[PDB]
Order: sequence, then structure tokens, then C-alpha cells
Amino acid sequence: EVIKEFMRFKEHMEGSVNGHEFEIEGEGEGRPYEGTQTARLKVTKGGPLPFAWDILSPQISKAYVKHPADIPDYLKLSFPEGFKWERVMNFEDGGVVTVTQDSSLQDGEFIYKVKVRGTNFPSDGPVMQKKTMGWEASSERMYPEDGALKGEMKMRLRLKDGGHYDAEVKTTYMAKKPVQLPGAYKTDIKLDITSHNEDYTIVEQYERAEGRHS
Repeated sequence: EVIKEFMRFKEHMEGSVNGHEFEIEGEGEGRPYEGTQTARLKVTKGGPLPFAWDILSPQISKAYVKHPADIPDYLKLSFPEGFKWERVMNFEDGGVVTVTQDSSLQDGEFIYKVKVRGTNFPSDGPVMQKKTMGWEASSERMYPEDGALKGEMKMRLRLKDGGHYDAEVKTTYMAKKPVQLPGAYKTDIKLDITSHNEDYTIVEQYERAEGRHS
């Protein structure tokens, strides 16, 4: 099995949000079959970012999702060649983020290259004013469509006040080879920011994700 019980990953991310270009580098580790992983990220160009780290955190690793034997693990199956994914997040206040990502396995570690583009975030909104406080746990509705695996969910960002700031999220995951698509199911995901410096140029995150029948 190319996917071992413990796998590391290296990530490079670049993009722009509201005219602000940046680049991030990261390294992480986890247990793919247990659906858990952690990573250390740092802003290498464009820091400090003028917008919430939270909009980038979900873009920073689906080979780490625990699946029951009866649900084909399409994304793990795609390795070592890997898969690509594209996503759109439509925030309740008009903000939008689109992402394109490439994932592969080289010399025993996962390699991720991400491009993130955010725009139309109000200057006085929670994103640009950095008033968000991490994500509530999410449940992604997964289903095969058009020979791809799709995921859809409404994600909720906690607000400094106490409210929430929502986004409707749509993602298409496409294996590089036609490995077995699963039937419809759900993936429960919880992402936490476990550490960060004050201006978020240095950040760590943890994520647990698990697929189950719907």
C-alpha cells in the first residue's frame, strides 16, 4: 500500500484575497486511516495577511479521512498519482473564495499545491476585520456525479461576538485515474487552530474527519 498508517505531507499555497497576494508553506503529519492530521504553516510572502486565517484553513487534505470498509475510499485509492479538487465558498456577505488544488504522493509523502482566490469581502466584514473564531464542526454531503466525487456543505465560522458567519461550500474531487467512486455518504469534519502567533504568520492546525453512511 503506498498509503502507510503514518504519512507526512508538504504543502505550497499561493493566491490572493481582495487584491492581496501571498504564499504559504507548510508541513504536516497524520494517520490516514484514522482520519487525523496536524500541520505547521507559515506565511512566506505577503505577510502579515490582512484577512482572517480562517478562510484559508479548510484549503490547507482528504487522503486523511477514516472510511468504513464498505465505502470506497476514492481519494486514498487515487494514490500515488493522486487527484485534484476545485471548490467554491459563497459567504453570506458576498465574499467568495474559489480554489484549485493538486495532490500527489512522491517518495513516500503527499505533495499539495494549492491556489486560492478570494474577492468581494466587505472591508468592514468579519473576514477583513479578522473577527472570526474558527469553524464549527461540519458535515460534508458526499456523492458521485459526472464521474467525479462531489461534496457540499454549509460551514459556520464562529464570530468574536458570539454569532456565526456562514458559507455555502461546493467541492469537486477528481482522481487522476478512474478509481472506484463511492455511493452517497457523509464526512464529519472538525478543524481546529491549535496554535498561532499574533499576526498569524505562523500557525498550526489539527483536523479529524470520518466518513459514515447518511
